[PDB]
Amino acid sequence: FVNQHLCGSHLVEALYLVCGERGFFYTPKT
Amino acid sequence: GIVEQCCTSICSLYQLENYCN
Repeated sequence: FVNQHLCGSHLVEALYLVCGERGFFYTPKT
Repeated sequence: GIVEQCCTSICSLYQLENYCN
């Protein structure tokens, strides 16, 4: 799932699955 | 940032993990 263009909800969902219990930060404005 | 690396170019696990806490 990771090795493609991931945008919007699709990117958030990838971060969720990869990061697991660590959680993550989503900062599209940088 | 993440959009440039993973949305407008092809994402990778290495780069995604840069955004895990």
